[PDB]
Amino acid sequence: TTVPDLESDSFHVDWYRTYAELRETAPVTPVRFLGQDAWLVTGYDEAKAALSDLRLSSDPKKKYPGVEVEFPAYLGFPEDVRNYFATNMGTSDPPTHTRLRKLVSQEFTVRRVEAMRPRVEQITAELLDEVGDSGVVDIVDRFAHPLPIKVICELLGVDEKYRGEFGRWSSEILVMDPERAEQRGQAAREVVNFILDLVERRRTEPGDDLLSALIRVQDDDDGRLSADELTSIALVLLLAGFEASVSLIGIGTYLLLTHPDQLALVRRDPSALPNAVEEILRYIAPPETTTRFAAEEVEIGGVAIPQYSTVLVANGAANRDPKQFPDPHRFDVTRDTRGHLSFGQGIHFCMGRPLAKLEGEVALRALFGRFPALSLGIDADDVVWRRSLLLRGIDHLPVRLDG
Ligand code: HEM
Ligand SMILES: CC[C@H]1OC(=O)[C@H](C)[C@@H](O)[C@H](C)[C@@H](O)[C@@H](C)C[C@@H](C)C(=O)[C@H](C)[C@@H](O)[C@H]1C
Repeated sequence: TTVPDLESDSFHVDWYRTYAELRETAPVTPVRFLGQDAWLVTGYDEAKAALSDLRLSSDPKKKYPGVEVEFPAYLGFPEDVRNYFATNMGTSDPPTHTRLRKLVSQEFTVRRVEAMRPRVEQITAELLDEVGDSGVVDIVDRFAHPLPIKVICELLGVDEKYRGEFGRWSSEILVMDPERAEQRGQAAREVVNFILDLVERRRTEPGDDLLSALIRVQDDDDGRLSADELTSIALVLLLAGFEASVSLIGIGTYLLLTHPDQLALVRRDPSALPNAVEEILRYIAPPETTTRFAAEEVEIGGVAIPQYSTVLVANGAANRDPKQFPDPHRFDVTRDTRGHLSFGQGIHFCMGRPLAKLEGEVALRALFGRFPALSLGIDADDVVWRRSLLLRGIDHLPVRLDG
């Protein structure tokens, strides 16, 4: 009768109740978004199956007869910039995906991540010393946002260039508004230009950073990264290396602030902080939806998805599927969070999980341990949520440091 429109307010206002209504009617249903027809998967079993079914491609660069592949996430991106945004593991199918991921894994290791633990502790300490001891402060602008950025910039050796402006480009990209399509494509071109200069700069002056190491990495069978592969990987690692963590920290702070019972338990038992981060991810997944393209007709949950269809897997909705997580709408730092889809599932499983968990744990521990009277600076129902199916988050969050 009525095909949902992902641009309506139903998907940005108490939107989880809207997901629950669709899932109950059909975990796989037709929808409209950005002017195109698509399928939305809101069931946990359906979502898991989808992400595991390789007939559902992750590569937007592939050409098929008489069809125009259009991933929403690239709204307003010129052809060349899109290619720069999509020649990396997250936008590649095996066997290309397999080799790109292996070459990067050789340098982006748990070892390199763990070695940054002290640095992350220090950056976190410094940002907190600067907020003061009292009054109202935007915890996002003064903490949640800068922390992940400083960490990713040091990992990739980013210093010069618009080190404070790319944050501005990244923001416009997180929103997909048909109106601001041109401004979105222009910001994307700016990030590309920025990466090209960075890579060229690093080739000229090597260091011990992750970028320098990827430029030299090579395997006997797999070989090495091409100039374009190298550029695109740097680009995504830079953007995805911090945006999602900013969401994790902001949303995590908000959640603990509105659930004293859960916060008390964390302050009491510190060894329980790791699972709290996991529940924060399950409750409100930053990457609410992930995109796939049907290279062949595929059946999901008894529903035949026609070949050449765009498929939107609602990771966020799946994490709220009652059949998988009982009392889904309840934030519980003590619940079993195994199987959530916030880090993905299958061959594209999120490579930054170790870094993300590190940043989340260190940040929330330092924040609440430094301010025992920390409280929200505004009414809970007045917090403004980012309008993005791509990456959910809180852009502004007033907190009272001394209660
Ligand atoms: C709270 C933080 C994070 C969340 C929730 C998150 C979530 C995800 C998800 C859902 C996927 C799979 C997407 C798909 O299947 O298409 C993914 C993939 C990936 N993530 Fe993360 N991520 C986070 C942080 C990071 C960080 C810190 C980095 C990098 C420093 C990173 C790098 C990647 C990469 C490279 C992939 C592509 C993996 C592949 O295609 O093989 N992520 N992430
Ligand atoms: C503009 C489109 C791109 O988005 C972004 O880079 C966003 C800023 C990130 O927050 C995304 C959402 C990530 O956090 C991860 C979930 C997925 C990421 C690692 C990919 O590989 C994926 C192909 C991605 O690059 C694109 C969707």
